[PDB]
Amino acid sequence: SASFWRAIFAEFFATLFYVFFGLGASLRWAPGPLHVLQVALAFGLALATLVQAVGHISGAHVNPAVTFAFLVGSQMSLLRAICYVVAQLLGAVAGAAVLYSVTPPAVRGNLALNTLHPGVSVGQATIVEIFLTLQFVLCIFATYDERRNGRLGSVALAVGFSLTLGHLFGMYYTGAGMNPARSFAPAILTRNFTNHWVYWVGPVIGAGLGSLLYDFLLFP
Amino acid sequence: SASFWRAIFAEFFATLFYVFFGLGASLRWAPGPLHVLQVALAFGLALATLVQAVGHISGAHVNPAVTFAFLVGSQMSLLRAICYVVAQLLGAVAGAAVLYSVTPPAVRGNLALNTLHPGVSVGQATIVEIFLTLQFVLCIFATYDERRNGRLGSVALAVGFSLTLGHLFGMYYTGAGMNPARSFAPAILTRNFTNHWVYWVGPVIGAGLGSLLYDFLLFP
Amino acid sequence: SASFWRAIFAEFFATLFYVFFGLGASLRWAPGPLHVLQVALAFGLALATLVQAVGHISGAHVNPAVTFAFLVGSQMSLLRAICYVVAQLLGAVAGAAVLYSVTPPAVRGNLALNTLHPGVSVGQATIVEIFLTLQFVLCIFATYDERRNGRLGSVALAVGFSLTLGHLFGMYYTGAGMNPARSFAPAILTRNFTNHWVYWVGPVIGAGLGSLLYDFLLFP
Amino acid sequence: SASFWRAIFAEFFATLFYVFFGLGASLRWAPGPLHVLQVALAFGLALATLVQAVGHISGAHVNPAVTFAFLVGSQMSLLRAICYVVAQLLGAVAGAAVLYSVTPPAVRGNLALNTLHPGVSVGQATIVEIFLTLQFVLCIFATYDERRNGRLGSVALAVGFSLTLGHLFGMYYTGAGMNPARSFAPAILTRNFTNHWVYWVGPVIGAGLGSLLYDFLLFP
Amino acid sequence: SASFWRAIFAEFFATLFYVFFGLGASLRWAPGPLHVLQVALAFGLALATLVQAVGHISGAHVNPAVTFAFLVGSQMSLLRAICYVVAQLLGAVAGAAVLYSVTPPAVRGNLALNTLHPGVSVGQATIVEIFLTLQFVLCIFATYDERRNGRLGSVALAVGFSLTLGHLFGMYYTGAGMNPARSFAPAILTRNFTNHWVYWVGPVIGAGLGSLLYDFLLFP
Amino acid sequence: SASFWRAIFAEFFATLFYVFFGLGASLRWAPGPLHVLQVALAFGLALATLVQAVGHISGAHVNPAVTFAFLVGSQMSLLRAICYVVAQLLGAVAGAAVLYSVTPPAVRGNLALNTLHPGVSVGQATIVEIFLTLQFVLCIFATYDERRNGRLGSVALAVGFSLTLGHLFGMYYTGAGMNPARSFAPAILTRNFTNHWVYWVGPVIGAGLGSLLYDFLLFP
Amino acid sequence: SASFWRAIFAEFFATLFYVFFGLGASLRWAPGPLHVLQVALAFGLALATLVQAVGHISGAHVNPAVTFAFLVGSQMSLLRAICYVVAQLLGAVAGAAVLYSVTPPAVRGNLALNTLHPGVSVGQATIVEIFLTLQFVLCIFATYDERRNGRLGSVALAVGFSLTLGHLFGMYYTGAGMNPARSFAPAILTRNFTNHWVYWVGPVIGAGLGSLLYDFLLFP
Amino acid sequence: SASFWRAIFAEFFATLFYVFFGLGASLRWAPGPLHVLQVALAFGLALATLVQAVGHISGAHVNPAVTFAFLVGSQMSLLRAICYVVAQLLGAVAGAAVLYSVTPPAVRGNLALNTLHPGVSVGQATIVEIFLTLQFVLCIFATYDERRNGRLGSVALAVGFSLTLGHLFGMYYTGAGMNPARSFAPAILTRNFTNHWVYWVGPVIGAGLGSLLYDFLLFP
Ligand SMILES: CCCCCCCCCCCCC/C=C\[C@@H](O)[C@H](COP(=O)([O-])OCC[N+](C)(C)C)NC(=O)CCCCCCCCCCCCCCC
Ligand SMILES: CCCCCCCCCCCCC/C=C\[C@@H](O)[C@H](COP(=O)([O-])OCC[N+](C)(C)C)NC(=O)CCCCCCCCCCCCCCC
Ligand SMILES: CCCCCCCCCCCCC/C=C\[C@@H](O)[C@H](COP(=O)([O-])OCC[N+](C)(C)C)NC(=O)CCCCCCCCCCCCCCC
Ligand SMILES: CCCCCCCCCCCCC/C=C\[C@@H](O)[C@H](COP(=O)([O-])OCC[N+](C)(C)C)NC(=O)CCCCCCCCCCCCCCC
Ligand SMILES: CCCCCCCCCCCCC/C=C\[C@@H](O)[C@H](COP(=O)([O-])OCC[N+](C)(C)C)NC(=O)CCCCCCCCCCCCCCC
Ligand SMILES: CCCCCCCCCCCCC/C=C\[C@@H](O)[C@H](COP(=O)([O-])OCC[N+](C)(C)C)NC(=O)CCCCCCCCCCCCCCC
Repeated sequence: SASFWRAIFAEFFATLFYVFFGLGASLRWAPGPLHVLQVALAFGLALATLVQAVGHISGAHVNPAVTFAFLVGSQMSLLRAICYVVAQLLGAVAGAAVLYSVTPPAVRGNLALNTLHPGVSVGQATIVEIFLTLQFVLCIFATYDERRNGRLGSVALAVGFSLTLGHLFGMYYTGAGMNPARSFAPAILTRNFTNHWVYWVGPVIGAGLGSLLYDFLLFP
Repeated sequence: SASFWRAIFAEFFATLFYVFFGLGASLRWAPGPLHVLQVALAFGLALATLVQAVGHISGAHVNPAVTFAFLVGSQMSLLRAICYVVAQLLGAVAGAAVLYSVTPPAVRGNLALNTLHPGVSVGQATIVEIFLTLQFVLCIFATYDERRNGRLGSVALAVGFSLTLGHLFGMYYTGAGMNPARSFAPAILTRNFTNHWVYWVGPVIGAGLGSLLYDFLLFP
Repeated sequence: SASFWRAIFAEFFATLFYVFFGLGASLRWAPGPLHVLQVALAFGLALATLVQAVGHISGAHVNPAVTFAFLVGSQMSLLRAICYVVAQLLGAVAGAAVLYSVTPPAVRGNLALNTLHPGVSVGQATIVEIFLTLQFVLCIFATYDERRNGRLGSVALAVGFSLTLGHLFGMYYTGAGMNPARSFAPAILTRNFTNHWVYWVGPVIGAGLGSLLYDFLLFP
Repeated sequence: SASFWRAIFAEFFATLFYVFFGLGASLRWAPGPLHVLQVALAFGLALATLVQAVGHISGAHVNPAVTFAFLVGSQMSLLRAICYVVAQLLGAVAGAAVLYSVTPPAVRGNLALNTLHPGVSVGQATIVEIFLTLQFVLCIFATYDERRNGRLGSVALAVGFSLTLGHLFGMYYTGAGMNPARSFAPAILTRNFTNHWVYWVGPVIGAGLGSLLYDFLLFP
Repeated sequence: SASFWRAIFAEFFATLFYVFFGLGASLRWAPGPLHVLQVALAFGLALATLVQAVGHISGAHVNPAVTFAFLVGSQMSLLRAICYVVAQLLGAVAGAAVLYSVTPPAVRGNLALNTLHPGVSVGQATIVEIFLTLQFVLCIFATYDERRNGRLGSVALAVGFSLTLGHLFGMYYTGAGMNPARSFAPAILTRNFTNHWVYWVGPVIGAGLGSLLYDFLLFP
Repeated sequence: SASFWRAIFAEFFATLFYVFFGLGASLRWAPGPLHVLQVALAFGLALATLVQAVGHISGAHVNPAVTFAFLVGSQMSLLRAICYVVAQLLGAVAGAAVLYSVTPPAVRGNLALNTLHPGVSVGQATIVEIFLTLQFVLCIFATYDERRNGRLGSVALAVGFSLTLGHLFGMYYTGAGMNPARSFAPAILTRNFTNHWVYWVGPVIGAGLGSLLYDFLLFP
Repeated sequence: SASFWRAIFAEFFATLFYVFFGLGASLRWAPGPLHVLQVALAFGLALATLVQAVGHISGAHVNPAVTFAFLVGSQMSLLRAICYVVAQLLGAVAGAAVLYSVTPPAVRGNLALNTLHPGVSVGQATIVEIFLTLQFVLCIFATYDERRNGRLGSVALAVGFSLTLGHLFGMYYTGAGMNPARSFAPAILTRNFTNHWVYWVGPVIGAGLGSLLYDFLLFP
Repeated sequence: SASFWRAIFAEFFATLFYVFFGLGASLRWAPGPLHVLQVALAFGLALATLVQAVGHISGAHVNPAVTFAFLVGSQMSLLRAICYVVAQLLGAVAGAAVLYSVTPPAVRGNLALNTLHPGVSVGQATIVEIFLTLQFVLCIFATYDERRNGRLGSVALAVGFSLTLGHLFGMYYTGAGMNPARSFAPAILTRNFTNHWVYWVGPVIGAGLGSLLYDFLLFP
């Protein structure tokens, strides 16, 4: 099972770097010009380079929702799916842990914790997180799919830009927590789980809907 | 006709998400730093991920002008063209409806309504909207074309960047309403159709000119 | 000679739109947040969509320097090279003319005229314009080249990003006038040719050096 | 050995332009809106166009760490590795020298010198520089690798975006000196080597770890 | 009645300049950095210089609410109060008329029309306008009062800063229309009276409450 | 005791408006350009107009620390001091209550709650709050003092600018909570008293030190 | 005539410093956040400190228009008026000359030359400059007037804030050239007198109207 | 000599707070929007509140140059002048020491050290520092002077605004180090005395020239 564990470490390392570079760029070094575009591209380019790296071996899910979507899409065994989520959660905490150690406390903040924007209820926040992950999973499933007569497009860049779009929209509502592991890492390290179920229920449903809309309403 | 209706739902869903993520990022959460670059990339990355998703099944037109261009380009029957526009219009309203329900009223604004900039007449606004959609259709037609000895380039990223360019230029004039469905959704939900014909006449002509310049003056 | 004139109109139209969307985004609608990144991507995405459109028929030079480089690179007859430059110059003026007609006079400014930054001498400005066009031509020649065992990369996106890089650097010095036609259009329409030779000598030399460094010091 | 020296000049020229356009965009023409996103894309698009140019002949390492990684990865002889580093260091100094000559002294500053952010110790700065170069080398090694059944993606754009990500994160800590040559050029020309070993130890270790994690823990 | 009419022209001219310089600075020449602080000081310094000019002859009310407050405070006859309001309304329209003639149409906008912010109901907007004018009248009444043993403070600067405070707070809600004449001028010249009663009911009540809280609960 | 209770209502109303206009301007309507200067002037101009209004009757303390300082300075009986603090606390809650009712929930946030900046310990935060209130009380005591041969200066403007200075410095550390009532109002209405003792211990000590440094080390 | 020449040197020195600190702050060190508020306060605080310095001896006119207004107001002999204008013009050139020598050429620009904004005709620019100087002279005449029963207000701060208001409004139109000497200094040192008569005709008329409106329609 | 030492402690404490609040606001918490206006008002309002506090007892010099000017102006004995400078220097170090202890190391930076801007030579920097302190001393001497028939103006606000003007202009050149004590405090605590003589020679000469221009060329 050498090819199995190498993918688990790939999911561990890539999620570590995804959270490290993702949360790190999200750290408010400045209350100055709008960080939304910078952070959105950071998460996107982070996912783009990691899919380009470990995408051929683990799929570069780096997201319990994404792993949940392939589990729903019947493209991964239950066991491997639990293995990825643990590796993603364990890696996300590690990435935010190293980030906590290298970042000065004045700019660590709440470690880029996904908090609900004022005026955004948990019901509205859940729907936003559903649609954020729905399009994201839809893009992943349509991009990772090998069934098409055409042959064009970069996989890592298309999926990363879908994540960038999710942050260009969702950062104002929920901080764009389209990744339960990315949401779990600052919560576990700051002892703040306020409305944290939104960042699990939302993306998981959005992953399931994106896994279902594609498999039976877009490409049977 | 299973392959027919699946494309209609694809045009419905993708236009829904195109307007949801497009108008949502356009919502002025802040009168702060310039949102033009953020919104332009949002619309572009929104169209990029949707072409990457439903582009193989419906073409990912998500634009009555774009559907009008292929109708002019004789690459789609009249019936299917009317089906797409209804699906696009119905989907755009739905996307802006969900956006209205998840966005707090303080940041909904006019729901990112395409309004004419002061000092920009309806004649100047129409021309801007023509050239915005002309290059956009030109890019789509040159990108969706299968007739070339070369084999390179990502389809979804080229078309999305053409839409981004249109917003990098047209947002100052007309809000860059290169999509009558994207323009119809906030107008129907805010009861504001001021100069709304500009966002239909403009893109439709620009679509026809782009469909004609390509088919008979660029690639006969 | 049907295939000949269709490329001339392609060079005319694309340069028209290159200047229209390029200069238009460069128009200072606001002295607010830094426009450099917005304008740099605008010119780049403008060139990217135009190469994606008319690149298969005229090469999408839209630049007398670029046409000069292929003339130096012996990949185009003298006659066709003069035809392109006239079409580029004539198209650039037309693009800036339409832009002048659709843009309100309060935001037309000097029509995005390439002016030398204070403290930047004409000798320093020439060198900057040389290096701006040198890398730009180097990217074009390496990208348009068909001689390589590998097969990857998007042509239109690589060349457009090279132009974006040139504006990310050169806009502070000379406004990044890496295109004599783009520099000629506002000069002819504003009656301001101050230091205008810099935007011809600079890019032409940079085009020749880029055409020479590639053909005899990079890929013989 | 004609194919050998042509790669050395390629590493010399490309590093010259990498530092010229990289440091030049990093020059604080304005203490205004956040330059991080602009500079990050500048370095990335600079590396993207140079890989697109001289990548087929020298690999477009333009980085002693990257050359060190391939030396560790056993994909380059020791001799050629020393040749590249000298060409990179010599080219970086030349690029910053020309930049010094064309940039007015008021905006040269410290020539974009990689300085440690306050509150960031040399130990934290080293780790940040390790992870910056680790993912960067990981992306390069996974992208330059010819061993995969799939066939998609643009090489120059994936590696440049990895460098952009490194600056989107590392510019706040160390200025994102993921290139000892890019760090050596302003240090040698400003007589300021404060904490300069961090920008050599950091990237070199990060290059070795990225060269090792890929070759024996990701793709044996 | 020479001393009477000279005060009427003073109220006419000063309100003309108050609206001219007030609305003019409020004109969105740029969607860039936050204009709230600039506009708030503009209205304040406008009122400060006008009180310094015509304050000794008409009181420099330049506000139907302020004139209403002194009418409530029994410090002005009914007739003179109607004379001021007509002079203020007539002057405000004239000031916005000259501003319309000297400002290019691209930056006139809606002529700085006091519009209700999204999510701010007419009931909330009325209360904000009450408190804006309440403190403003309180400051005016306490400053114009001659009954105190102390002798210090600049009258024109204290009242202008109270108006500045009202815009520092109220511009986000209602545009800080603490002056029915300032609100009437763009409404009458743009044919837009949407929620215009809020900018009359609000300030008038706030003027009456400020005239009552001072005369019988602060200084009997 | 008519002159007694009228001062209590003055302390109630002015603190209500101080918190209403103070917290309201502090409400993050935009994560855009730096709000520090806007908020600092808002609190200052708020205190300036209120001292200009109710300063002759209650002293316009609107701050339990300021009332504590005069209690320490032996210029106010214990009873009246407790009366003011209750009126200030009761008024502050009322001001933030009305602000909560008129402000949309999307821009209410945490109601401008004084939170400690990351990296600022409670010991450092206390000292900052001491020095913020120390200079503030020093300015108040030196300004309210009637013992000097000179006769110049505006009282309300000098004290308000001292509060502005405190926010120009202290907003980055503790949000500049130089007023326990201003700090108590959002805490009691948001159920968040995290580190709230810092905003009481800090200002009270700073008030006592400022009351002591002036009375026995500056003006005996 | 010792008291005469000391006022001439006062007008020479103060205008020198008015232009030095005024134009210097207007020098675009950064195309970043809006400089209008910074420059407006700079000119205002510059005039405020100079009136506080040399106002008791020369009146601190530092403006040919202001000197023209007192010449119209019959408060100064013709001879002394010509003496001031020469001293102001000579001093303004000297102030901009020293500024030229101490400011690096990269940030000197056009030496803060009053240029007409695009879309602002010379007729509209003249009217703006009239109203800018009209209120400014009105404030000066009402502030320098000794005929009033009241006794309050700071002279230097009221006049400086009137100049600040003029720049808060006029900088977008004409750069707020309310001072022909301030407009003459960069024009004579840059050899650029384009539309320079606007900055003489405008302020002089505005000075005459302000000198007439005050003397015969405001305070006979 | 009780009245003597109380002024020394006043100069010690006020300079401590002047540097504490002055340098603290100058600390770059954010590389965002332009801090020049914020810092300029901070130093000004800091000096304004301190003159309002300890101005009646020590003069609130808080500046070795200002103390040097009164020593030149023959308004203070040599001994008292040395006493003030030691108290100012000792107090400045203490203020920056407390600031160092309360500010997190990530935002301490170089403790707001007055460094020369690139392209500004030590000769140009000296002249700028001369004119910065010259007008500042001129304002102080004209404001502290008791010889005038008029009676108006606030002393503390006029002098603080003169310091604000000096920072509105001088911060771009030298950081506006118009106070050798303010310049000495971060230099002694950061071990960085690069070009530190400029911040002593400059202000001292500017103080002497301002002390001489006033006493013998403005008010004999
Ligand atoms: C909060 C709690 C967190 C707890 C975190 C604990 C993480 C522990 C992770 C343990 C993973 C252990 C994996 C070990 C072996 C597996 O690979 C598994 C064993 O197989 P088997 O049953 O012995 O044989 C069947 C395979 N084959 C090919 C021989 C037929 N699969 C493989 O063979 C693949 C081997 C891949 C080896 C990669 C080794 C990397 C070592 C890096 C060391 C770095 C040290 C750094 C110190 C500072
Ligand atoms: C400031 C001064 C500016 C002056 C600008 C003047 C621009 C004038 C441009 C004139 C170009 C004229 C091109 C005419 C024909 C050429 O294509 C040339 C002729 O060839 P030949 O010698 O007759 O035959 C040998 C070819 N073949 C295939 C038949 C063997 N080549 C071709 O055949 C290719 C034909 C492509 C035709 C494209 C027609 C587009 C028409 C669009 C009209 C739009 C009107 C809009 C009004 C508002
Ligand atoms: C939309 C409709 C808008 C209509 C706007 C119409 C505005 C018309 C304003 C008319 C105001 C007329 C005021 C006329 C005289 C009053 O001063 C009134 C008369 O008094 P009485 O009954 O004759 O005598 C009892 C006074 N006394 C001292 C003699 C005992 N009071 C005075 O005496 C005060 C006189 C102040 C005169 C100021 C004259 C300024 C003239 C400026 C002309 C500018 C022309 C510009 C052309 C381009
Ligand atoms: C969370 C719990 C919050 C509880 C908040 C409760 C706040 C209740 C405040 C009650 C204050 C009551 C003050 C009443 C009278 C005092 O002025 C006190 C009595 O004196 P005495 O012992 O009867 O006579 C000795 C005085 N003299 C001159 C006659 C010799 N002092 C005075 O005389 C001064 C009178 C000042 C009266 C101001 C009346 C304002 C009324 C405004 C009503 C607004 C209603 C709005 C409804 C929507
Ligand atoms: C582009 C061409 C620019 C040309 C610029 C030329 C500027 C030349 C300015 C010359 C002003 C000359 C002023 C000379 C004297 C006047 O004060 C005039 C003479 O009066 P009178 O007729 O001799 O006597 C009747 C007066 N009293 C009291 C004695 C009864 N009035 C006075 O008395 C007031 C005297 C005030 C003297 C101030 C002297 C400052 C000297 C500063 C020197 C600095 C040198 C720096 C070198 C680097
Ligand atoms: C890096 C090296 C830094 C060294 C810093 C050392 C700073 C030391 C400062 C010492 C100042 C000593 C001042 C002592 C007394 C003077 O006031 C001097 C003596 O006069 P004389 O010769 O005894 O009598 C002639 C006066 N009279 C009226 C009685 C006729 N003048 C006075 O009388 C004015 C007295 C004012 C006293 C203010 C006492 C404040 C004490 C605050 C203590 C705070 C402790 C905090 C601990 C944490």
